[PDB]
Amino acid sequence: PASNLLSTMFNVYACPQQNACQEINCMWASFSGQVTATANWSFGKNIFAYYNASEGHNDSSWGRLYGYIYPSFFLVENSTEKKGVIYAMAQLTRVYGMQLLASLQGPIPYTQMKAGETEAPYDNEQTVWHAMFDDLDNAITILKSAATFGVNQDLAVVDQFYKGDCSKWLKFANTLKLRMAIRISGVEPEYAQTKAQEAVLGGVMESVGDSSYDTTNGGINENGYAIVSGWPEVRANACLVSYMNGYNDPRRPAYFTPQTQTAAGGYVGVRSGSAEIPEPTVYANYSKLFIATDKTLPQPVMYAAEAAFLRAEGALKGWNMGGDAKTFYEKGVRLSFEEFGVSGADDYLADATSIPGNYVDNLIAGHTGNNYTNQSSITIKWEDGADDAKKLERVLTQKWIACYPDPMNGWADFRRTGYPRIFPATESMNADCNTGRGQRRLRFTRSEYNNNKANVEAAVSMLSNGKDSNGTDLWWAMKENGTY
Ligand SMILES: [Cl-]
Ligand SMILES: [Cl-]
Ligand SMILES: [Cl-]
Ligand SMILES: [Cl-]
Ligand SMILES: [Cl-]
Ligand SMILES: [Cl-]
Ligand SMILES: [Cl-]
Ligand SMILES: [Cl-]
Repeated sequence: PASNLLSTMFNVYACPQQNACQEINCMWASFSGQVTATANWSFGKNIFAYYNASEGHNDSSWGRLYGYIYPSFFLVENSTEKKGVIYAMAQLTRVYGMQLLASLQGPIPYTQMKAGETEAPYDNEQTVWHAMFDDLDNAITILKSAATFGVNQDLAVVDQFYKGDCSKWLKFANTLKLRMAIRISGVEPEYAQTKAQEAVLGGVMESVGDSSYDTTNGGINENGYAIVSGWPEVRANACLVSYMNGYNDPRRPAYFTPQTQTAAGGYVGVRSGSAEIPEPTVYANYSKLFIATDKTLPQPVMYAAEAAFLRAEGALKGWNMGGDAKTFYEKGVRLSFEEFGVSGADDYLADATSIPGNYVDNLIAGHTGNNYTNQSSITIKWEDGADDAKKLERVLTQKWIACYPDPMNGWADFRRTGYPRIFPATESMNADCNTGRGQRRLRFTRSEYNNNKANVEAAVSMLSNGKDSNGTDLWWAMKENGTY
C-alpha cells in the first residue's frame, strides 16, 4: 500500500531516529548557532566545528536523506501513477529532503534520476531549485483540491503531522515554497518574488495550530535529541544562549536548562569550535536543550512563526506580502512566544535598550579562550526609521531565535545575508575556510566519486568556483565580494 512507503520518507522532516538526529540536527547544525556538539570522536579539532570534518562525517547527510527518500519516492510514483494525495505527499516530502541537501552541498541529482539507477547526472543548483518549485507546485495543486473534501482518510492512517488534514499540509507546502523563495532571492530576485507572492496567495501558516511536529517521533515515540543529549554529545550553543541572555529573553526556560556545573545557575551555552578540543564530560553540566529533558516531546518540523518572519523579510524587499514588515515581525515574535507557552511578548517587544550578550566561559577553569564579544547590537523594539541593514538584522535575529531548534535556518540565513551573526569557531582547521565566513557548504560524497564518478566530476564544474571544497559558496549564498 503506497501510503505506507510515505512513513519512511517522512523521517526527513525532523530526523527523530537517534543517528539521523545527530547527523542532521547535531553536527554541521552547530553552524546555525543553536546547538553545540560536545564530542570530538578521537579526531581532536578535525571535526565539523572547526570546518574540517572527516569524509564519513561530511558524507552522512547525503546518505541519510537519500536513504529516506529513495527508492520510496519512485515506488510511490509508480504505484499511484503520478496522481492523488499520496503522490502529492511523496513529492512534497522529496522536495523537503532535497531542498535541505541542496542547501548543504549544492548540485544534486534530481531531474535525471530514474528508478534504481546509481549513475544519475547532477542538476546544477539553478536547475534543481527550479525543478523542486515545479514539483512543489504540482503537490500544491493536488492538496488544494483534496482539502475542499475534508480530512483525507488514506493519508490519516500514516500522517503523524496533521492526521490527514490537507488544509494543514497546504499551508505547510506554501510556507516551504516561501522559505525556498526567500533562500534563492539574492541570486534570483525576480523569480523568487514571483514564487513568494504565489505562496502568500496560496496561504501560509498563520497560527500555532498550523505548526508541524513529528508527533510520534517517527514511530519511535521518543526523540533523538534526548538520546544524543544523554550520551552526552549535544548541548546548548553559546551563541543563541548569549543573544537571549542579553535580551533577558523569557523563552530561555522553554528552550534550555540552567547550567548545574556551579552554584550560580543561569543559562550558559558551549562554544562551538572551542579553544580546547571538545570533550563530552567537560560540558556535561552546561545548559541542555529543553527538548532533551523529556523524551516523549515531539521533534519540530516547521513553526507558524517562520511564515510571519519570511513575510516580514519579503516586505523589507518591497514584495507584496499582504502586510508590512513591522506587522509581520511583531506577529512572528508573538507566535514564537505562543508556540512555547511563554508570556510577556508585549513588554519584550517594547524593549528598545537590551542588546545581544557577550559570552563568557567561566564554569570550568582555563576556558576564557572561549569568551566571545557579540558582534550584534540589534535591539528588539521595531524602529520604523532604522536603516535597511538594521531592519533586516532585526527580522532575521528574532526569526532565528523563534525557529528553534532548527539545524539549517541560522546557517542558511547567515550564508545568504550575514545575519544572524553566528559565532564562528575559535579557529579554522581548513585552509579554504576562514572564521569571518565559516564553512560555506558540505562536499560531494566519497560514494559518489567511487560509483558515480563521471557525473560527480562534472558537478564540480557546476560549483561557483569549480572546486569541491568546504569553503566554496553555493549558488544562492552571498559571495566574498558581497554579490550573489
Ligand atoms: Cl548510536
Ligand atoms: Cl568524544
Ligand atoms: Cl531509487
Ligand atoms: Cl491528481
Ligand atoms: Cl478521503
Ligand atoms: Cl531572477
Ligand atoms: Cl525523559
Ligand atoms: Cl575542503
